[PDB]
Amino acid sequence: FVNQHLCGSHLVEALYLVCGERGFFYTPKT
Amino acid sequence: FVNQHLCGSHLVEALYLVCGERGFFYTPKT
Amino acid sequence: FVNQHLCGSHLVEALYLVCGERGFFYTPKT
Amino acid sequence: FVNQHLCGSHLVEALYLVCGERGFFYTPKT
Amino acid sequence: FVNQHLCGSHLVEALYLVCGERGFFYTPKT
Amino acid sequence: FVNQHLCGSHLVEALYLVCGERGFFYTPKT
Amino acid sequence: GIVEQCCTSICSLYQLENYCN
Amino acid sequence: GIVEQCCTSICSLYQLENYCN
Amino acid sequence: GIVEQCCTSICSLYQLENYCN
Amino acid sequence: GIVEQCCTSICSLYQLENYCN
Amino acid sequence: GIVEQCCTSICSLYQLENYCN
Amino acid sequence: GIVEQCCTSICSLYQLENYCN
Ligand SMILES: [Cl-]
Ligand SMILES: [Cl-]
Ligand SMILES: [Zn+2]
Ligand SMILES: [Zn+2]
Repeated sequence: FVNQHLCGSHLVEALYLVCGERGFFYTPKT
Repeated sequence: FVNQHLCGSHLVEALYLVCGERGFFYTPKT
Repeated sequence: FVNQHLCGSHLVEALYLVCGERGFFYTPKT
Repeated sequence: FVNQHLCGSHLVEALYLVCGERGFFYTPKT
Repeated sequence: FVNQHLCGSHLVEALYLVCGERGFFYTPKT
Repeated sequence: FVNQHLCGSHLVEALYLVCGERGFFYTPKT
Repeated sequence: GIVEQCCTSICSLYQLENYCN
Repeated sequence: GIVEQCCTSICSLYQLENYCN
Repeated sequence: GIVEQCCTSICSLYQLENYCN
Repeated sequence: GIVEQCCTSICSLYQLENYCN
Repeated sequence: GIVEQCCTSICSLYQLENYCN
Repeated sequence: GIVEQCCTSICSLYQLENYCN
């Protein structure tokens, strides 16, 4: 895998991919 | 607004939209 | 709901979500 | 080019691509 | 068709649309 | 990580994520 | 949960807030 | 309309222009 | 308009809702 | 190929690398 | 190349079509 | 955090994997 530059919903996308069935928590600063 | 079917990566897009800076948990196991 | 920062196709995305069955008109300047 | 099945948020992505700055109507009621 | 400004995965998106069944090769510089 | 079903534009998103700057071939004919 | 409410079944934008932190 | 032409059935990029303003 | 405003500043779901048919 | 491995069937992130250049 | 050109300037669907297999 | 770091610098899939439930 290569390193990522992920902004906005593309982060949640990558998170979705990575986590799949477990899901994830999306937690930004402020 | 509306109710649509929101599945998978589209679900988390929608959560991203709605929640934004509050952030969210995507917990498909429930 | 929180306020959005939406550029390019992410606008049409948000519009799709928001409008669902009614759909919408995407109308940029020039 | 091609013909594929274009549904929902993918349809409006594609419209976004094709139409762009002309903009478009997504009118699922027809 | 109008001209596009496509960055990151939005390129691969447009490529997917355009190429459909043939698919495509995504080949960035470095 | 996980195994999910990755179809169509989502497949090429995922390839984009995984491969990135290596790039990839999407060859649905195989 | 969310997948049943929102994907299997249908859900509103307001329901999707249920899953905000 | 577009959903029948493009989702239910299949459509070309040129057809999708039908829905440009 | 809506397009530029979401992208240059910010944008409420409620404003976007003006753009539903 | 990839569509059978990844869409029809299921696949891992590591398998998707199979399709990197 | 195509990648940078779409993202640094602009990019026709017709140029992208060179990248179909 | 992860959010800003992916967007302001860069971001490994392995770091993102810390954010799975
Ligand atoms: Cl889908
Ligand atoms: Cl963007
Ligand atoms: Zn989809
Ligand atoms: Zn984007």
